[PDB]
Amino acid sequence: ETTDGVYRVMTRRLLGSTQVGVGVMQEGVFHTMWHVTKGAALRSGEGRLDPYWGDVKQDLVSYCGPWKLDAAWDGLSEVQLLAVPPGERAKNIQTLPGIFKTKDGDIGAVALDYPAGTSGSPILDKCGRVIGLYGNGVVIKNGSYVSAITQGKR
Amino acid sequence: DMYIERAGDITWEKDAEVTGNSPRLDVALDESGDFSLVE
Repeated sequence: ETTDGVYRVMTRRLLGSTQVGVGVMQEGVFHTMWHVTKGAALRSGEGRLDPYWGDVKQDLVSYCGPWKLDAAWDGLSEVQLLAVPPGERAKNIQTLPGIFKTKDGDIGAVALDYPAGTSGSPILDKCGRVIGLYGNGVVIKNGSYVSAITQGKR
Repeated sequence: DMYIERAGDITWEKDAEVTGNSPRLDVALDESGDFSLVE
């Protein structure tokens, strides 16, 4: 299946069926975070998805073609995380991003906590475009989790 | 050996649960793709 949408990344290599992450199929390319797959090939039914591009520092990887996701947070508006937690139905969660300030610029961040295995869930703008992927971030004093809005380059 | 399963359409949800704060954090990103907090 190549139809656009959000997908679970699963493995049977452990106890039962385990969700290791999530990703986005768009324009025939599958997008996830590098740390989910470590760049390994994926199965989609009878088909094989081979890796095409990736970068550990950006923590992104694409399959079957180059990274397609262009959209960026506007720096002003609320966004939605389309969280796909293991064993649980996809759910939209709306939030106003904060900001990671780095030596090389600022990027949006979302202060939402989900189980291991939700990495790669897409963050959307009000137009429904994917402005990045959830699941690379920090643990703060409060002990909670804050994820970068991680976006690639097309 | 990993496989994928469709979980939904990518769409904005008109009346979604609204939550989360908006922290502004100084961070560093290392060569391994790991973020850390600066003070």
